Amino acid sequence: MLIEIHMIQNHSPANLNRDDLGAPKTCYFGGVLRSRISSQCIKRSIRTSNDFKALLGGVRTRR
Amino acid sequence: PSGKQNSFAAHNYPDGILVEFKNSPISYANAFVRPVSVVKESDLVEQSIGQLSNYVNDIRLGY
Amino acid sequence: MLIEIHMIQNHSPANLNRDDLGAPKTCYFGGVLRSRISSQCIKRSIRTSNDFKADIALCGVEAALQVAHAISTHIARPEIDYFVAADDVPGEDAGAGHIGESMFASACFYKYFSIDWEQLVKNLKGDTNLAAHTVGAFLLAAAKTNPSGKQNSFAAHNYPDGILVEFKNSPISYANAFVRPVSVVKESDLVEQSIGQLSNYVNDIRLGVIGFWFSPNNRYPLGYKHSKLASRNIGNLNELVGAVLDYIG
Amino acid sequence: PSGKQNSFAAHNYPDGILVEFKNSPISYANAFVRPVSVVKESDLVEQSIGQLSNYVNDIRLGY
Amino acid sequence: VAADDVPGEDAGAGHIGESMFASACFYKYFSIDWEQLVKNLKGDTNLAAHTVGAFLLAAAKTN
Amino acid sequence: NRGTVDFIASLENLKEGDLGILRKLRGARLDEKLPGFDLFSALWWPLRQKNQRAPKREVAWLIAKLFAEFRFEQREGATLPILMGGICRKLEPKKELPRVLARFDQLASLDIMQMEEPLSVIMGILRKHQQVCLDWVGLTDVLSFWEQEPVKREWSDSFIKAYKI
Amino acid sequence: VMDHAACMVCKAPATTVQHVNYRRAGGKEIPEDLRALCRLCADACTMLEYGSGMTTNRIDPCDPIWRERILAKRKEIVEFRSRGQRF
Amino acid sequence: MIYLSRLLIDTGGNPDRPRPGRKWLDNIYNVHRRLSMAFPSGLRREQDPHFLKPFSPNDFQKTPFLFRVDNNIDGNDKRAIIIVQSVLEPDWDYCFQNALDFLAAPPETKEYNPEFKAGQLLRFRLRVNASVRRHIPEMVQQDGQTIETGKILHKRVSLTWDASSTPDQALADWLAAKSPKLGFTLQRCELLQLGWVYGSKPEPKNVKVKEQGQGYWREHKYNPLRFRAALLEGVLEVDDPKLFLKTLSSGIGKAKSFGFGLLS
RNA sequence: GUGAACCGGAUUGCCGUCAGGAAAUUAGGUGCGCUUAGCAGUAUUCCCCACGCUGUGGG
Ligand SMILES: [Mg+2]
Repeated sequence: MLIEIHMIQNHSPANLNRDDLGAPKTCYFGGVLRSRISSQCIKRSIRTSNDFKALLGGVRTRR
Repeated sequence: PSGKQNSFAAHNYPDGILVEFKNSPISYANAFVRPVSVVKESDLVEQSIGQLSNYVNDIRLGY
Repeated sequence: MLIEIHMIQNHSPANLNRDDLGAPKTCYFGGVLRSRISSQCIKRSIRTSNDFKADIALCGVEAALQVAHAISTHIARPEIDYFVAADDVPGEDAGAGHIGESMFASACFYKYFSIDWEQLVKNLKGDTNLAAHTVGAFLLAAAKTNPSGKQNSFAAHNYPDGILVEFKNSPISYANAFVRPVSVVKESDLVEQSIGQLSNYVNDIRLGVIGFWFSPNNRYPLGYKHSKLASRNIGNLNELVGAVLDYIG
Repeated sequence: PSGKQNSFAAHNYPDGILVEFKNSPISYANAFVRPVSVVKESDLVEQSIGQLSNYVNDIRLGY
Repeated sequence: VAADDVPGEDAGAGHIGESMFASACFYKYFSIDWEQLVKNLKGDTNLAAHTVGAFLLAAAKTN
Repeated sequence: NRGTVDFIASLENLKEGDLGILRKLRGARLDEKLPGFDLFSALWWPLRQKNQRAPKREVAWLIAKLFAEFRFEQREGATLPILMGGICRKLEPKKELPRVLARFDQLASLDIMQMEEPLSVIMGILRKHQQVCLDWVGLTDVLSFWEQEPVKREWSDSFIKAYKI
Repeated sequence: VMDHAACMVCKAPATTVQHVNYRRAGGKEIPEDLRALCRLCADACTMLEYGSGMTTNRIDPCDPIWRERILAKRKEIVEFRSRGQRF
Repeated sequence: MIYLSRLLIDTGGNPDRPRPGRKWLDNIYNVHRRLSMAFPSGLRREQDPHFLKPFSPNDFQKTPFLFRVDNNIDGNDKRAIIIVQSVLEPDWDYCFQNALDFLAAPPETKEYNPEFKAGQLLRFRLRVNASVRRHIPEMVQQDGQTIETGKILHKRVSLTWDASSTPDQALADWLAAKSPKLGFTLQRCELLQLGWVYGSKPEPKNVKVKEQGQGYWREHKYNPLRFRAALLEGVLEVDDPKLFLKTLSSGIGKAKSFGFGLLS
């Protein structure tokens, strides 16, 4: 059994994600330019969120 | 996301949650294949929710 | 008698078919480069999962399917990505990961299916009404589960919008509708423009059967005239399944 | 002004005149920022001259 | 309009056009820094007083 | 075309008050002020009954607003990607050329209604470089068909051709 | 004269006819889609249509959601119309 | 049951802006129409409060009633007065609910009941038509050579009075002789206004036919109507307070719909 | 049905982390809308029932 969670978020002028050159991420959805936020950034911010601290129990280290 | 929030403190909150329980997930990306162009009445959030609810209608009756 | 499931399928931005170097696969048609998923990929995606299994005479007498390469209705648009895997343990410097590059494409596809008379009757399995039951499963099982791919990082399972099913017996793909890749004009959708191109091709070729048309809550009509180019502008889940069931027998 | 005076004949001569000589220009139009309302006892020329005298005394004393 | 007086032709006028104007009640704000001014003039107190007083007079009496 | 030329010529006939009220309507649709709609109707109605081809209504309204704001003169051969590009050669390629160049490329991915402000900044730097002539008929009939990509690519290649020369 | 030579929203002697449901702009028009309607409020209909989107959906001054805007536009029509400057 | 009231309309002051009330007063058919869709019904009152519906006069209550358009000065302002009264209660919140430009000040409802007994000096004006059926409708004088062709037509032509007098002692004689029928009298009468009043009424017809039903396809037609006016006053002495109330409920003359009504 | 069948390129990823576009500005001077006017008038008032044929019910 699987759960879907959908959001529609309007944001203030911001740069939450950038590529190597520093531009906000863009995708060509439906033939037009759509602003994109990377999935990994959302996953990381939810990982480091202030309520996951009782459950934050994974480390990704080379040291 | 902890991007340039020190320079753009955009901590706005999700103006929509859609949780639906099923064994075949769906993104409402096709709710906005038509780009949302705002009108003089309402706002971008309401027009986006309106197109999303139109899509929810014909995927809750047509699909 | 032959079943042609001409199907449109838009896709939210995600890579589905990957070559050696990881790009979305591409085809050449109409003097332009268009995005492509391989017919083997979508055909295996029709197998290998139990939701469709609710079929071994159809993808094995060999097998009974003609699945075409997903020709995009427009030009290919491959994009690129840039990921950084964090260190999460404080070292003398920051950043640790592979710092690689991924790549993706959003496209609206088309395909064509073929199930003949004896190619479904001699399929048989064990019944003679199975030659209608399996097809009835297929006409919406082909639009049931988008393949697979990098879904854990690029979540895309956009259901299709406009579905054709024809009972014309002469096997012709309508890919010549997309000889000119679909451009975008502001008053219509990309899927709506593609469906208008398909409709414009439909009004041709008949000059030199029926049109069983699927539009969920008929948001997409096959022609903006009372002289409808399909004359069956309806469709709701298994209503079309049962209508093909008693069209065949 | 001799506009449409063949049909109306409004040759109405003057009620009061304020001719001054000073070193900086002023306009008492701001006296009639309050419109002149007719009282049952006096005519509007006398009333307007009273309002003008009020504001003239204002500017003469307060500047 | 601009009307002609010599009757060299039929009863024409000359140049016609338009003018645009308005009338309003205005709000004006000024701010004179003191120690910044006395640093800019380098210790001339009486000329700074001349500046502030003449500014207070010239903002009011001049249009 | 023999229909847009009359529209541009009638726009050049407009006197100071009419284009003043057109100037005051920047970024505003032709509904919230009655005199603006009246002026647009007077400019836009009588050219459909004399010639069979007319521009789009939104293009006409936007072009009238921009014409009132900037007040150029009509001259053949002075389209946007020639004068643009000609001014790009008068630039330092290190820093300012990408700035002005991105300001120009912003136009190529926008719909007709939202281009009022990017066209405003493009014509503002045109006014800063003292440009008097602009082909309003040429701009209008490349803008009324702005949704087909061949004319956009032709406009861009005109910018390329004017830049390499 | 189906509506007795009268307006419909702001009832008064009628002059012209407006068009609703632009499925077809009309070479052949069925008589259950038009709207015989007076000069000032048809001018307000053209107010609302010419501003914002042009599209194919129309005004239909029957369901009372497009009412306040029509009356306000008619008010500024009454206040600001220059008949000597045409229209 | 007198329901005397007033409807002070907004005459303009700029014949460059559109003037709705001034144009509305020029056609008495539409004046009657405007005054008659007031107090509409309670049949569909609970459905909509916004006056946005396809018009049909059948839903409106068909009670005959009266009005009169006049002009007066209150103390300092000219404003044309409309005086109405009817047997049904006033509900002008729907007739002008989207045509507020027709009005100048919100209308006021009064209550009044008459008592005159006999022979007082406290009466008021009157409006009537000068309409008589013709003694000699002479044989339809046609045109082409200024000739006469037709037979007869009983028409309500205007009153052809004498040629050696003026109508302030001719029409005065007329209603002075008419008064003992209706239960009053005239000791003095001087006319104030006289002339013609015009209008236009549309006629639905049917010529064309429809191929799948009856003849819905059909055309338009207009027709004019004219009346002769008389607005006048008098100091009158009612004969009896038992039959003059019927005259105060019907009016001297019965134009009713077209302006000329009862004594006010 | 065929140098063709039947057939995944799969899973792991924050680009992050520092940034006043600031210093200076009279929107300038020229101009008549204007020549002409009774809101009056009996001798058919468009009608429909309807009178000894001009009173009587209204569109
Ligand atoms: Mg109206």
